[PDB]
Amino acid sequence: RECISIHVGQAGVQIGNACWELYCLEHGIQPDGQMPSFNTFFSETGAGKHVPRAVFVDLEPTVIDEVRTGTYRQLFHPEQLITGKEDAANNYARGHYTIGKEIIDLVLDRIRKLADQCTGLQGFSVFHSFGGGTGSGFTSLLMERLSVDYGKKSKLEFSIYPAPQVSTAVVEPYNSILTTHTTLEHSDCAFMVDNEAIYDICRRNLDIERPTYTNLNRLIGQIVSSITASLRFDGALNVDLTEFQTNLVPYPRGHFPLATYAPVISAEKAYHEQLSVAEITNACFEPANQMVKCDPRHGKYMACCLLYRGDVVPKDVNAAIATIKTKRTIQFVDWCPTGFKVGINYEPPTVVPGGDLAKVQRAVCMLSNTTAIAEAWARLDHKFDLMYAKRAFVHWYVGEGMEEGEFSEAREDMAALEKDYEEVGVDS
Amino acid sequence: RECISIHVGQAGVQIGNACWELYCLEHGIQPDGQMPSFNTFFSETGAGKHVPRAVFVDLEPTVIDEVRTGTYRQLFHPEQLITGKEDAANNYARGHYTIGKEIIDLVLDRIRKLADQCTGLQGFSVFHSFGGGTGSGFTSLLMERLSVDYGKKSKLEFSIYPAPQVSTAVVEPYNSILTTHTTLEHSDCAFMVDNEAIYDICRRNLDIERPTYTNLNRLIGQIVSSITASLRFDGALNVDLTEFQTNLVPYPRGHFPLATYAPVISAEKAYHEQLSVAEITNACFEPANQMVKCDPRHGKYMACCLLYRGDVVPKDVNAAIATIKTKRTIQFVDWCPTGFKVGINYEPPTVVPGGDLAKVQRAVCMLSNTTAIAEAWARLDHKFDLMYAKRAFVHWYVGEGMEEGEFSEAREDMAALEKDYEEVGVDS
Amino acid sequence: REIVHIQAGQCGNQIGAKFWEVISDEHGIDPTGSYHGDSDLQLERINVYYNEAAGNKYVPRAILVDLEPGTMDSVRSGPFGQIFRPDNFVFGQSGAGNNWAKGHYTEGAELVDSVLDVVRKESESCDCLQGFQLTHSLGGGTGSGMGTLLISKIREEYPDRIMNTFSVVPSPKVSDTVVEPYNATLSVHQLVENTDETYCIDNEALYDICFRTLKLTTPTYGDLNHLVSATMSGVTTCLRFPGQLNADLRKLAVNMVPFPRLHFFMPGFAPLTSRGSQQYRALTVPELTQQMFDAKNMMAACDPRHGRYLTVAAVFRGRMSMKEVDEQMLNVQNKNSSYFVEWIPNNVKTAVCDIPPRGLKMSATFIGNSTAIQELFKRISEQFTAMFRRKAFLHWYTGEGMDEMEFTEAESNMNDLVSEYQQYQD
Amino acid sequence: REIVHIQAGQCGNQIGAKFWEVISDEHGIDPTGSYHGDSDLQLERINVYYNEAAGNKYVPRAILVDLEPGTMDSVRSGPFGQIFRPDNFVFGQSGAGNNWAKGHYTEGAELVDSVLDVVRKESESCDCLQGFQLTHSLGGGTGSGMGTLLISKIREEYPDRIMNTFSVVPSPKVSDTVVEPYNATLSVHQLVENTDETYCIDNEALYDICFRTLKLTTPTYGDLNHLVSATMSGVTTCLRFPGQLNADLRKLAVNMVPFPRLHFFMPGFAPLTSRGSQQYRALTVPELTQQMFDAKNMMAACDPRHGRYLTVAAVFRGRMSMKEVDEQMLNVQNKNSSYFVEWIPNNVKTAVCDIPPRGLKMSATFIGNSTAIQELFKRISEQFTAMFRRKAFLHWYTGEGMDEMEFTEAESNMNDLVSEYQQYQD
Ligand SMILES: CC(=O)O[C@H]1C(=O)[C@@]2(C)[C@H]([C@H](OC(=O)c3ccccc3)[C@]3(O)C[C@H](OC(=O)[C@H](O)[C@@H](NC(=O)c4ccccc4)c4ccccc4)C(C)=C1C3(C)C)[C@]1(OC(C)=O)CO[C@@H]1C[C@@H]2O
Ligand SMILES: CC(=O)O[C@H]1C(=O)[C@@]2(C)[C@H]([C@H](OC(=O)c3ccccc3)[C@]3(O)C[C@H](OC(=O)[C@H](O)[C@@H](NC(=O)c4ccccc4)c4ccccc4)C(C)=C1C3(C)C)[C@]1(OC(C)=O)CO[C@@H]1C[C@@H]2O
Ligand SMILES: Nc1nc2c(ncn2[C@@H]2O[C@H](COP(=O)(O)OP(=O)(O)OP(=O)(O)O)[C@@H](O)[C@H]2O)c(=O)[nH]1
Ligand SMILES: Nc1nc2c(ncn2[C@@H]2O[C@H](COP(=O)(O)OP(=O)(O)OP(=O)(O)O)[C@@H](O)[C@H]2O)c(=O)[nH]1
Ligand SMILES: Nc1nc2c(ncn2[C@@H]2O[C@H](COP(=O)(O)OP(=O)(O)O)[C@@H](O)[C@H]2O)c(=O)[nH]1
Ligand SMILES: Nc1nc2c(ncn2[C@@H]2O[C@H](COP(=O)(O)OP(=O)(O)O)[C@@H](O)[C@H]2O)c(=O)[nH]1
Ligand SMILES: [Mg+2]
Ligand SMILES: [Mg+2]
Repeated sequence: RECISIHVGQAGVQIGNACWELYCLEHGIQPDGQMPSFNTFFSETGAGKHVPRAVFVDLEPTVIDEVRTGTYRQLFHPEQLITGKEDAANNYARGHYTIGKEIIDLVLDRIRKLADQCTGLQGFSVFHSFGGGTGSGFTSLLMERLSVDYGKKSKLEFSIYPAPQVSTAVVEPYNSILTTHTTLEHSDCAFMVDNEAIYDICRRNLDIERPTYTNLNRLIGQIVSSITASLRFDGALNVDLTEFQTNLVPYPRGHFPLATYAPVISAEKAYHEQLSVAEITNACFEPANQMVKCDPRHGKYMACCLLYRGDVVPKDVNAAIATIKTKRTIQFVDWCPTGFKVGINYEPPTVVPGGDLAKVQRAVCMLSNTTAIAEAWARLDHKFDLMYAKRAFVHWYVGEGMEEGEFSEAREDMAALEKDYEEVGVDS
Repeated sequence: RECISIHVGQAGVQIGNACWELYCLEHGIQPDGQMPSFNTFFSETGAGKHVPRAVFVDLEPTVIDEVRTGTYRQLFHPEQLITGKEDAANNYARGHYTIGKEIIDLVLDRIRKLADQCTGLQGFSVFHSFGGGTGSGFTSLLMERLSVDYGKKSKLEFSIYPAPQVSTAVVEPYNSILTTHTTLEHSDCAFMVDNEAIYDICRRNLDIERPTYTNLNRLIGQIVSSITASLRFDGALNVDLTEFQTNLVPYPRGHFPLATYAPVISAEKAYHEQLSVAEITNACFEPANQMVKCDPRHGKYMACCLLYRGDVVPKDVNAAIATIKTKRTIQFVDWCPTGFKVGINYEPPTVVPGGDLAKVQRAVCMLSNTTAIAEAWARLDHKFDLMYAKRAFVHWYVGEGMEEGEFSEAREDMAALEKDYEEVGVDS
Repeated sequence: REIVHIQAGQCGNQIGAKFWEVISDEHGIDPTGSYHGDSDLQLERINVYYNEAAGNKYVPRAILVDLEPGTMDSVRSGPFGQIFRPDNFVFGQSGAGNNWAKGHYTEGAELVDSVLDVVRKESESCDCLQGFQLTHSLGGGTGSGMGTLLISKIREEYPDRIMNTFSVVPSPKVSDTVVEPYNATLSVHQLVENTDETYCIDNEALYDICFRTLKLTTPTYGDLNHLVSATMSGVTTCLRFPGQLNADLRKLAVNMVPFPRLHFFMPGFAPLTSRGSQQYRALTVPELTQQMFDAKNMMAACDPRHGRYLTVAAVFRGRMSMKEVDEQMLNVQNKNSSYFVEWIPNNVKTAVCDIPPRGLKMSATFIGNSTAIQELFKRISEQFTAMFRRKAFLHWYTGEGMDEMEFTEAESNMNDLVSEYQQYQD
Repeated sequence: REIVHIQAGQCGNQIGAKFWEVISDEHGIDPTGSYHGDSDLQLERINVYYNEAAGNKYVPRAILVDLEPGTMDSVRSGPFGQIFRPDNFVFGQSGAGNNWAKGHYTEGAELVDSVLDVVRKESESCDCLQGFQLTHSLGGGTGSGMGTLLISKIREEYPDRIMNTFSVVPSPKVSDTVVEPYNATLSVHQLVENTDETYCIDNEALYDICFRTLKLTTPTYGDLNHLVSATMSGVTTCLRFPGQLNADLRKLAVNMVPFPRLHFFMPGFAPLTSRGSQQYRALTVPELTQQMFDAKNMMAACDPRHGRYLTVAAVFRGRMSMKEVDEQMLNVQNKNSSYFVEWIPNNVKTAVCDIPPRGLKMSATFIGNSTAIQELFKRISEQFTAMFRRKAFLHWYTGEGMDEMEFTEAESNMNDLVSEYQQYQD
């Protein structure tokens, strides 16, 4: 009954900041650890203090320093708080090898100890960005090592995907190309998240014209908790995450689920509100509520899973499904017919003090495999090729010992990744 | 059991201001939405707040701003409150294409969502002026799109027709020529309303020597509610609006019903009052109570429907009908004999705090198809031709890409419109 | 819906000095910037005219242009100067010197590049530009010369924004320069071609208002420009503020112009009254229309009973009935339809703004476009021909680099302009 | 994460004098050493810049280098001199005398050995070195001559640490020495080869900032170097302090340089404002970007509208939304993509630091690497050729032992450097 959450990179940790806040929200966990009464994410001591089962990795002390000087620092133990000193410099080579290799032994052992401290390890979930150094490169390193040791445990990844338009680093497309390949290779599932889509949601659905990462991550975390926290808690149709693996990925190389969330409602909006299961699920199929800037319309759909919270009845859900079938514009593949798993957790959807979302009575998320994802990769592919044509910035990795063919190779792996959607979408 | 009201253009929204006031009047709807106890125009939330099912479109924020800063702003949701930014400039070309095309996608979707939120969509009713830009042009755009999507739902339009003598814009006749055609083409019914006739009524029947649009629209709204609100509510002879379509339009291109209202009585006048069904219906056939400046006398009559509120008995109504038959001066066409539908709603006629009409115990409106309407169009036709002869103002549309033949074409469509009454009146 | 106001030349700056004062009072904005008014109106539609800086500061969205600091310095030195940011004082030294060629063709162009850079910077800060307004004198080197350069370049950048300008028509009584009508012709040649609309202002008529109707004794340019600003604000405040017949200017213009090349306006203000009259005059819409219709309240020396009206705009401010307005509007057209164009059956456009003026209960402004305007153009052409024949003073412009055929072309275009009114005059 | 700051030459010492003042204020450190600030920031990241001695003393991790005590003596004599330990005053007597050959090749090398010994001693005390920063003037014998020796030897010792230097670009208006561009070329030859990054500082442009944009009257080197230090601290304080897009410099550099040999920077500071403006200017990210984008705020005489940008760094200080920043960043690239490199689709790097500046609510700094930089190199080469042809003053250097072919080689390398920008310019 337990799983471990790993937060690598700034983004990973900043999401984690929201995540543990959320788990405290979910049970009313005090800073000291009081919490009665849920041990999927926490482990209990005889003091009555429960602590998270999570690992935070940052190769510069700065982010973790914020954790150790923030609230909840009583809940976190130094064991989990991994700090390096020096920098991985925005490059996979150091993240994966030069720097990361020095720290990874510590990190792995700490994971191993926590794994030994778990009872009924379901697996783990990792939050990171696709484009960084540590976030990617170090992460990559880690995932390889974890796939060696914990062979049969779940490997979920939550990867932030750079917005095609907004980027903060020029070598992000270079790093992401290396990353992606390896990620795929060892992961069971990777979530892609596009900051611009989320910003759009914040301003359009939540009506917030000044989003920061702290509020963006609040959204993400809320969604994630509905995906996982909830799945281990009991419901009406209690589904597990391993069941989702089984029921999410049709192909061995499956796997890049897209999640949407749709009741993403401002307080004011919520006054008027009435979002039924049917209404919510209609919103889930809107491009506007996607979480990744892609457009569902032109891809094909393969698995579609719906995750429910609160006030939900199966019959009405089925009616909503019928509505979805009717409303179709959902180009489902012929390979699968009807494969739409529903999971329903009785536990009501939560709201964070500090958030800006209205309390909803029911909440539904949608997980989906679609071929539209390849478009995002195509955008990247061209950026990669452009850089590589000039060999710009490559010296930052060559001085680090990377081979040119390694980067071209990695691109060819990306082509295969695009081909995965080609294959699937293509055939019927 | 539900329908949606759309208010486009200033006039459309200003009438809407009266309309929702009136619906609040009809049931005692509080600003927060309390209302017990009628869901033809409102939809209910679980908060107990009922909100209108209506859409307001203005391409300049200003009018909607007044809505959002007025009373009832709790009842309206931003979804319904469509604001643009910039202006359509009094020209069909921008209203229909250049500007309107940018906003219309939003608008259409909002309509579509509301349509999906309805249960038993009967159709929709749109309030606009014939002469404007947005009011006409944007409206036109919208109606085409709605005729595509909601093919079999009712399409009622309420169009304000410029008084032959009072005009506030020189290109109004130019805009109205384009409008009219398209309106016809997609509408099921269009009401024409002439501000000067209404002013005359206000000063002569209501005795108000200082009418504004706010009070003029109070009159219109009262009439409209008697036409529609009431028709869905139950009565003695409960008639529906789809039944009126069936029973209102004899010709495929039917359709331009004229409504009159006749108990339009000042408070003082009402002291003395006694207006029986017979008396009221006599007033309905007076030119003075027409709502459009036309003169019934010289047209032919084709359908005549009478809509009753309050204290009405069928037998006496029939006697009043006999009186009408007797009093004739009603040049009915030989095509139809006796086709005078009556609808009787038990619910008493209402009065708005703030109005200037006395409480009546019974109220009757008259709907009618007459050929006299063509005269109004002839007035316009000459104005159009004059402008077009000079090509005055045309550059405001040519720079917008309009073709001269398009305008001459539209006039030829108007000729066909006049021919519709020629045809009908002509033959017997 | 922002409006950019550019003031240029001795007079543009002087006129605008009164204009912004008026506007600031209209919105309850303190000379040093902050807002202390009490209506929603005063706040909500500032937008158009002021940029809100932290601290409750509002800064006029306008630029003051000249090749000498003098005038602008006096404004900065005195009251309301403090509301302007340093960035709005764009000037060189020396001036043109009343020389259009130097303003437009040589010297002021150099300044204009920096002026427009600032304009651009403002247009970047703008959210939604509605248009531009320039205030200047037709016969002025920097007002009109530099102004016309600015106009041609702004329209280039923004073809779809409203280009308007208010210009002073050289008065028979006040020449300055010998070639004042020359400068005017040169500018007209470009002004017609490059603007969407322009207002005709004749000082001599404004004086006539001042004394004949208002019986005031000593008009200064500030008092006269106060009068002008009343009409300027009359026009645009209703654009800004909610009303019933909102007449965006753009829409208005649409309605005002039947023909692309005739974009001249004849403003008049209605509640013109002497102080004496105050105790004797009832204020109704018909009263306002009496003063609107009467040619003696026109701001330019053109007689609307001589020419024919293409279009009449009727601006109203305050809670009037629609009946009262519409009926009276109609009544005017019923009475003197003979002074209106033949092909438009309703030549008068109402525009009623709900919002009352401060103080007055009712206010109205007449804007028209009539063939009577050609008289001023004729005066110009008349003088021009004298001047041109003997190249008087032309050598000064020749030195700058102006060709006689260039001026001839401009004349031709003036002649065209006059003939265009003749074509619709009858 | 320590940073070593070496100040060298008349100017390096003078610039650094303002820099350390700024830093001390940034952290609430008293001129005599002790800390009295009140934020966690002020304490926790001192690290980088100061050694904590008992008693709450903090000592700047920096060395002051020159061959004359003069400048350093004035600093020691005056305010803030007391924060420096005696060990940071490394100097001889006599100076070079503005002679690069004597600085680099002969005389100052002797001092440099003791300088580096002290540096080494500091590097031993360091916990974790991030890198080194040198402040100097390109055309200076001790600044650059001795400085370049120091650079070559430090990089030798620490190839993996950040070698950066800030250097003053000889301005057309201020030569000192005849061979000022000669010294610059000689140093460039080594600077390019031995550093990871260098900043371009042009006094003439800094004056332009001072008066043109700030309208200040009399710039001193202290006021000008104050401006510089604002940007220096802008850069590194965010390295030090927590933020959202921390941009370690190393990372930054990674991102800034597509090609190993082009490591020149164009800093600009954003909230540049005159005092007048204070009362009129709103402060938003778009406002800051307006000032960042505008070439007139560049600290070096290169026009970014002429050249093409390889990379743009956008340093932010304060609590801004990510949307606001990201959207505005994007907006800049949307507007003038034509001034950016073709092969990188996102040429602007944000770096937002959470921590606000003291006083300002928002602050930003522009750092770029553009081909426009070549213009300054061209000026150098231009002058050099004149000088070289007639060996003017070269005999002085010849006496020191410099060969004409050695200078020629340096020239060639300058020519290469310029061609490298041409290769990516287009
Ligand atoms: C006690 C009282 O009621 O005083 C009135 C007044 O006596 C009269 C005579 C005012 C007065 O106006 C003039 O005497 C005048 C002076 C120079 C040029 C033009 C006019 C008044 O000064 C002008 C002033 O106008 C306003 O307040 C308007 O809001 C007006 N404001 C300005 O022009 C203005 C003046 C100074 C500083 C800032 C603004 C306005 C008009 C249109 C658009 C925007 C603003 C008013 C009603 C009055 C006084 C104060 C005596 C009149 O003018 C206006 C424009 O309203 C002149 O005929 C009207 C009738 C008014 O009743
Ligand atoms: C009352 C008030 O708000 O005063 C402001 C002020 O008026 C303005 C004009 C300041 C002022 O700066 C200058 O006038 C200036 C003088 C020489 C060279 C460069 C600039 C100010 O002196 C500078 C000072 O800056 C700081 O405090 C920053 O922390 C800054 N500090 C220093 O440069 C510094 C100065 C003296 C001693 C020690 C440090 C800083 C900036 C970046 C990185 C680290 C520190 C500020 C906000 C102001 C005054 C005091 C008037 C401005 O500059 C800065 C760097 O903030 C000039 O334009 C900005 C806008 C500010 O609003
Ligand atoms: N949603 C979200 N995206 C983030 C957040 N922080 C960063 N990102 C995105 O992730 C990418 C940034 O990665 P970096 O912060 O540069 O690097 P890193 O992956 O942490 O690892 P290093 O490069 O070694 O520092 C960009 O595409 C950002 O837009 C965050 O808190 N939330
Ligand atoms: N009955 C009535 N008629 C109105 C009302 N408002 C305007 N009208 C009439 O409708 C026409 C005015 O249309 P406008 O307001 O100019 O324009 P619009 O149709 O809203 O659209 P735009 O031209 O783009 O602004 C005129 O004939 C008016 O007499 C109103 O509130 N009630
Ligand atoms: N109404 C009005 N006219 C002015 C003002 N100043 C100058 N004029 C008129 O402008 C003409 C002179 O042009 P001027 O403005 O001096 O040109 P410029 O300054 O060289 O551009 C004359 O016809 C004056 O009557 C003013 O403040 N108000
Ligand atoms: N910004 C700036 N430039 C300086 C300062 N001092 C000298 N310079 C510039 O440095 C060049 C002269 O070199 P200098 O510093 O005297 O060389 P050195 O002292 O022999 O190493 C000239 O281009 C000066 O403008 C200063 O304090 N600030
Ligand atoms: Mg990081
Ligand atoms: Mg309108």
